[PDB]
Amino acid sequence: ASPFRLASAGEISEVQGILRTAGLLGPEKRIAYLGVLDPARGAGSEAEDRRFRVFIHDVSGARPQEVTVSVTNGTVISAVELDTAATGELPVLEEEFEVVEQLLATDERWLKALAARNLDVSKVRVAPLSAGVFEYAEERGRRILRGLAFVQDFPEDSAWAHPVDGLVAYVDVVSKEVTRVIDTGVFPVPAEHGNYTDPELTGPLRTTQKPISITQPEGPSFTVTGGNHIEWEKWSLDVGFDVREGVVLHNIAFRDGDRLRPIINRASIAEMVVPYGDPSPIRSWQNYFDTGEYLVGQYANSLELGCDCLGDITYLSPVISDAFGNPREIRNGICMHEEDWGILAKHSDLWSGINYTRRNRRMVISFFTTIGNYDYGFYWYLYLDGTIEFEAKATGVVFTSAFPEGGSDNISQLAPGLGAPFHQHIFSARLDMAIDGFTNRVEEEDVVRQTMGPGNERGNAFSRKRTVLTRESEAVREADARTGRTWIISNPESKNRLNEPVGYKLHAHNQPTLLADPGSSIARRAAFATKDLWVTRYADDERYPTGDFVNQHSGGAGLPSYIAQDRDIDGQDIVVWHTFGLTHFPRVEDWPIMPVDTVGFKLRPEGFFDRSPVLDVPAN
Amino acid sequence: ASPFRLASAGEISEVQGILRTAGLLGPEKRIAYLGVLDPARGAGSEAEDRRFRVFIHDVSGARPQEVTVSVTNGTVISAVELDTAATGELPVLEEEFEVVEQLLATDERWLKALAARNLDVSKVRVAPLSAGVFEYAEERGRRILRGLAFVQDFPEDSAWAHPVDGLVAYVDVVSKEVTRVIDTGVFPVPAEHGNYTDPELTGPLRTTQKPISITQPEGPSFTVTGGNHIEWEKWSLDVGFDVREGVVLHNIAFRDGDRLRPIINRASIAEMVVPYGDPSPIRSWQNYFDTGEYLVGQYANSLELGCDCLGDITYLSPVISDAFGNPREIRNGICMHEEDWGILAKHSDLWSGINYTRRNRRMVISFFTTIGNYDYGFYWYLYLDGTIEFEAKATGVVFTSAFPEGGSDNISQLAPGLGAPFHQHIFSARLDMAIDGFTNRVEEEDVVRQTMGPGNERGNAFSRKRTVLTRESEAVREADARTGRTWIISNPESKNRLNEPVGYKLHAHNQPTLLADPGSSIARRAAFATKDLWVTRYADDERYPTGDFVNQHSGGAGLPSYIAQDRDIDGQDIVVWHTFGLTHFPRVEDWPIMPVDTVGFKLRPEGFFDRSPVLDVPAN
Ligand SMILES: [Cu+2]
Ligand SMILES: [Cu+2]
Ligand code: NA
Ligand code: NA
Repeated sequence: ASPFRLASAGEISEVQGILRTAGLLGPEKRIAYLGVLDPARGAGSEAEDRRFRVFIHDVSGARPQEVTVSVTNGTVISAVELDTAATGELPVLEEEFEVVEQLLATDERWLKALAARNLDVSKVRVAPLSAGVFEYAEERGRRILRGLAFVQDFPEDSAWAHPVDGLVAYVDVVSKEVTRVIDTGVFPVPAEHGNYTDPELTGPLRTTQKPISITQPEGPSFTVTGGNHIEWEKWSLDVGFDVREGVVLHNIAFRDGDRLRPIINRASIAEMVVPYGDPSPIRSWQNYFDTGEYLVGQYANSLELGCDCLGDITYLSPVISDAFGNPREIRNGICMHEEDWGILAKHSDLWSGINYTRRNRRMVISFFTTIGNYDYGFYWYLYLDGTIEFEAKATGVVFTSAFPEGGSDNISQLAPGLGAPFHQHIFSARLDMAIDGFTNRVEEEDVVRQTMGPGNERGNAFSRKRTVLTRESEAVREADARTGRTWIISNPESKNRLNEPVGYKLHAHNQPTLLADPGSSIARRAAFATKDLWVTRYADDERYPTGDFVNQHSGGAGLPSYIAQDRDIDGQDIVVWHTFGLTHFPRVEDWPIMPVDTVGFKLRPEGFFDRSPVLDVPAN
Repeated sequence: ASPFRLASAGEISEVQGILRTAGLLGPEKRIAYLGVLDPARGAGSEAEDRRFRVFIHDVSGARPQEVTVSVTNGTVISAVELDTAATGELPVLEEEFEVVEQLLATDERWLKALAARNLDVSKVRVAPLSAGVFEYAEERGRRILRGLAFVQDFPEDSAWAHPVDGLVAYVDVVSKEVTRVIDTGVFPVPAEHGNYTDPELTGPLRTTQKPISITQPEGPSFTVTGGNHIEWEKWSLDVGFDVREGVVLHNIAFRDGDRLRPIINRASIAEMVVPYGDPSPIRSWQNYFDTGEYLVGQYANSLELGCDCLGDITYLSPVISDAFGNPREIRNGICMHEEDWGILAKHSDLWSGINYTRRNRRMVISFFTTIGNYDYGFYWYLYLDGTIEFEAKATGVVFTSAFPEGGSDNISQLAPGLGAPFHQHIFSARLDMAIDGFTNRVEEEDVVRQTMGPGNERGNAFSRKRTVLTRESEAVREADARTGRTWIISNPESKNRLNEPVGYKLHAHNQPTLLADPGSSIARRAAFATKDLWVTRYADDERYPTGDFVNQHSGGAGLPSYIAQDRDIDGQDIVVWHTFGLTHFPRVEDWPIMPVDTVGFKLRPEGFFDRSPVLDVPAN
């Protein structure tokens, strides 16, 4: 009966039927985005109203629509025509991926460029790359993809080994026209293959790895009810899935004695951007919003047992809409398991003679997605001791270019003639906070050093300070690792037994934020990425740090627009947006396929509990 | 036959016999430190000379000696009387732990203080705490411990719940005198118990945890030969153990094709300090050098199977000397196992149709030690992809005090009337580098932001810069998280296939360094802890960042003295010393026993290999 249950195939089919009946889903219409909406605030009292949000594209050139449907009542709640030049283009459609290569294949400028390089058009793959917003006035209001070319020598070849540098094309994917072909000159196409399953490159496979078997002979310690409600070691939550955000966690709460205590109302990765740092005109426009432009959830992998996820795994198989509104299942798209996590607590006491050891565990909820060359794993962890953690795992194949003769300040060499432009992968976690309920505030906590003198004669004292963020205008914060800066979310109306407000402390990794010049297109479009932490007052339409329509959308929406409202956030329903990312100067070791690298953040209880919450964990 | 084998019981007994025969180990002598020395540089050509270093204390008040013995040849190599007032007191002896309480029990000032607080002397435990160097001239040249008191209500009671604040004593443990008793006034002794095995506090133990079974049905993938030589998934190393440093890794190398390539010659935690930040005179002198003053290795726990270490574990049982030179085995004191580590690399390629997934693993070498209230785990990890990582796990019981009425800027409240003074746990990892051999250099690498303008018209470019550290005077470096600062150790004479020097990149956690005022005693004694990274030219007598004798030893030795030599470190035999630590403002959740918290660092290959080193890892 949960209003947070996953969308069923039946609900998606019903949205399709409702849209059809209403005249909104004729033969030229395509669903670019479809997702369930969360229940409104205080709606637990009322009966269920399952609502779905839909972005509908029109392949005949007509304007797209944003539509909200009540699947419960069989009605269209709202439907509005979008002016994309103003508010943004809809997300890239999967069916458009192939169109760039297809159109370019009969374009005389493209063919001339390929001929200059002695490349067979039949062997030239073209990546369908988001366009962003630059100096090309004709693109405003048009659905444009840009194309970069890679040679594929045979069907099983890794085309990433063979970038065609000095060449880029721009394509209007609706009118099916090539708007521009830019050829700045030939570069050698790197010749070495990158086929990581070819025995010639791998050499003889290791025979040294003996098996590791992870089993749970009594099954797992968590239960799943209502399709997606998890209960595990005092934790309770609902595992949602959205085609844009991927796995979304709802109603994270911890059962402390008798009382179910909320911690986080909703946790998601609300955006992720991959800005490239190569000033070549062939690539200087490249910034991929995997979440906002491409919808990462939709490309979630089916995860194979004992391979992607090891141990006793329980899977969810989320259902999404295809381009026509038919349900499609992502089989085994979400892994859920618990795993051992080393020592939890240990003390061997001389005076009492008592030796004590307890083991830790974490609940793991994950998925893995692929967009082009990139593959990302998104992992949420809940620990016995109350810690909540997110980790992103980045792998795949590095996006390549030529490596310039005589080197580059903005590109790494991976193989002879083969380059990897510098880039970042930057995430925004949106944490709709509910520390013991919705009345929350955030404080920035810094370590405070003290001077040797009166009151500190030996010069050993140190302290800390906390600054409450009272209004949104003062809640745009940067990291300070040197001073141990963290942020505490607390509930000023809920005190622990020591009469202190209950709280959770956010620990960041303090990685560099967005490096681009502040006057760049990307600094405006990914404004969120320029600062480590933002706090907003909750609003049901403030979902993404980049706004609803990111594709070919200038600044104007998202977090900078939300915080201009300068709302009170001191003991209110608030949302924390944490920016965190990797800055990648590719190494030779990343080629021809990249070993996982990670980034993340965690939140630990900070006087939330009245003592350790893991005193009741048993021995052995 | 390895010259890096663990010390055997026979060798320790033989050192005892050699010392006895030489007149150096009569009945008033005690061994404060005994360890094997590493072979000298280029000594692989010559026959084995196993040498042992010994610090010998004399309980009758005579001066201690530093002695080097050749167990191979049955000789004393050198023996020198120490002037402790100058060079430092020997490490605290285990037999001295009990002496502080024992002496204080019949001291009329101590008894008067306890009587004022209505405390039974029979129930008052006294912690034997290192003294440091402050304003007390009479302590110079004397072995002093300071005593802080805790009430133990019954034999199995956790005395840490009941600190006796306002009271401290100083004791000369050789002459067996109480030098000073300071009573600044009564504080309430906190009354609540902290007995984490008492059902009244734990409540009913959870019955919800189902078993997790980790087995290896064909045994582990690593081999152990010569007692302590490990071979695992291309890695080779020797696992040493020293009573001061604990687990020491030697000869870390990676077999790349045919060639065994050195990476790190020796890795250890060469010091660890716990400075306290409470300006009360009762505690303002508290700084515990667990490694240098107490010798952490000697208190290594015996680790129980399926409990401290889970899975298919191979143990080492290192042998150490007792106070009289007899061998004593630390049974199951070192755990060795491999464990699964999630996804190593993954890509699902649209164009080629090939889907590829490989699992990661790490080799784990660990031990756990206990000193008083503190328990620390030291973990070294080697990963398939060439990454080397260290992690410290801090747990135990927090060191307590009274919590002052009306609060404190330097102390946390844990329970009614119960305080936890702020402190840090700061480690020094000494990495005797050997990237493809001994000719190494270090560069500091920062991200470089670029301005929008000519050559960067879209304001997207970013870069990096590397600064070679050429001499020791310029090799004292601080973190800069905001600019993504790392340090690369490379070999300028060994290039990869792309003609770039092979290297490894050190990634720090960028936690705060030593917070104490720069004019404090602790800032001078733990100078290493004030900066994140030091690089020295290798010398066989430069072992610890705090010098050989840390106990009651002022500034004058250690890293600041080593780098004054201003030696060339640009393509030379060099040593990196990385400071890293935790800054602990104790939380209510840390009481009555602390959940593990962690800190560490890692090194990743940076063009060391000619491509990914894990292409030959098999499927599933
Ligand atoms: Cu990357
Ligand atoms: Cu601590
Ligand atoms: Na909220
Ligand atoms: Na070295």
